[PDB]
Amino acid sequence: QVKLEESGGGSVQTGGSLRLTCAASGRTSRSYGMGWFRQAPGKEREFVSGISWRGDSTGYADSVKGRFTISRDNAKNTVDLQMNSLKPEDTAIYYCAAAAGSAWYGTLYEYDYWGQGTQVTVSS
Amino acid sequence: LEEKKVCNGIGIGEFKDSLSINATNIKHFKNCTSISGDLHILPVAFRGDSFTHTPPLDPQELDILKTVKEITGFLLIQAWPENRTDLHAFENLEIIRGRTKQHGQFSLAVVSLNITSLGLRSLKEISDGDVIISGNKNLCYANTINWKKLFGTSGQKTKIISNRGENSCKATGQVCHALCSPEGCWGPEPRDCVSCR
Ligand SMILES: *[C@@H]1O[C@H](CO)[C@@H](O[C@@H]2O[C@H](CO)[C@@H](O[C@@H]3O[C@H](CO)[C@@H](O)[C@H](O[C@H]4O[C@H](CO)[C@@H](O)[C@H](O)[C@@H]4O)[C@@H]3O)[C@H](O)[C@H]2NC(C)=O)[C@H](O)[C@H]1NC(C)=O
Ligand SMILES: *[C@@H]1O[C@H](CO)[C@@H](O)[C@H](O)[C@H]1NC(C)=O
Ligand SMILES: *[C@@H]1O[C@H](CO)[C@@H](O)[C@H](O)[C@H]1NC(C)=O
Repeated sequence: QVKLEESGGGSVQTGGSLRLTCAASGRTSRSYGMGWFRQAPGKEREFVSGISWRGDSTGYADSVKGRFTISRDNAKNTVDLQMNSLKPEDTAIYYCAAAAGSAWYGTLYEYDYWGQGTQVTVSS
Repeated sequence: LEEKKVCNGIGIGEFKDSLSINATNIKHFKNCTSISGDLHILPVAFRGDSFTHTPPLDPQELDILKTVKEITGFLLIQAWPENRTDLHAFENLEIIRGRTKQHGQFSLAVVSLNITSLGLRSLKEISDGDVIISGNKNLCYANTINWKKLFGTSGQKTKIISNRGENSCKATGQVCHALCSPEGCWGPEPRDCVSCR
């Protein structure tokens, strides 16, 4: 009962910044911990960042600690992922996800609803 | 004496605002043979959900679904207990009609489970909608199935990827039984053959 749509992706230069957004629609007026994942070609889908319903608890993978910042606007029903100091190693399809409840999770196996994805390419 | 019992699917009527089959609602599926609607099985079911005062689902109670032979809508399984190698809870499911489709596309969706075989030994018809079976890191046999024998409309296609490697499956003993026809299998036993040679 929640549909998610990623936006804000595309091509970027190394060292650049980029802000992804996830727009939720449907039965949005209940608790969802939201997560960001990414899948590079060949590699398996890994966790990037997570945020709790209230927005007070957040998690980051080690590969993005310091560079990435997650936030949400429950009024606008959105979840933003600020990505700075981007590297080629960040190139992947970024997926947004929702898990019914308050908490976020660092695995894909706890999330109940997924977005289609947005390609993010980082070049020299 | 053959009896048939119709029950509402997740999202409809008695389960108007339910996200998944869960501990609270699953008892109401007892003796059901035909689901008028869809079945969603999500991760929420298993960890519980205090927001809806829904406790975690006891995996053993999935066996209630063993009486379901028909689903008018779609079957979405996005979570499943680890210690179950297959979907034997649906070992008697014969038909998925797909009048309703997940994302308007899929009538059967099996995603990100740890099963090693689907085990849909009784499935004989997927009337409409596409089939997606991805992210099941241990799942074999899925590629052997002859989906054309099961489809009913024109443009039905499959999306079967990122499961266990066919080489790794064939390397191990996980291959269709020698009595199975070239139409594939849902598992390694003769009961799992689509058709017998
Ligand atoms: C697990 O399954 C159980 C059993 O099916 C399921 O319980 C049901 O949850 C729904 C949703 O929370 C309950 O329905 C609500 O009841 C409350 C209290 O009366 C109402 O406030 C709600 O009304 C809203 O509906 C409008 C339109 O949807 C909204 O716009 C408006 O804001 C209203 O607030 C709503 O009707 C239902 O009572 C229970 N049923 C039982 C038997 O407990 C549970 O949700 C499932 N959980 C999961 C995670 O799937
Ligand atoms: C199901 O059928 C059994 C008979 O096998 C009956 O006892 C029971 O009342 C029916 N309903 C449920 C919910 O089990
Ligand atoms: C399925 O296997 C993965 C490992 O790839 C594991 O993290 C997950 O917990 C398993 N499923 C469940 C329901 O535990």
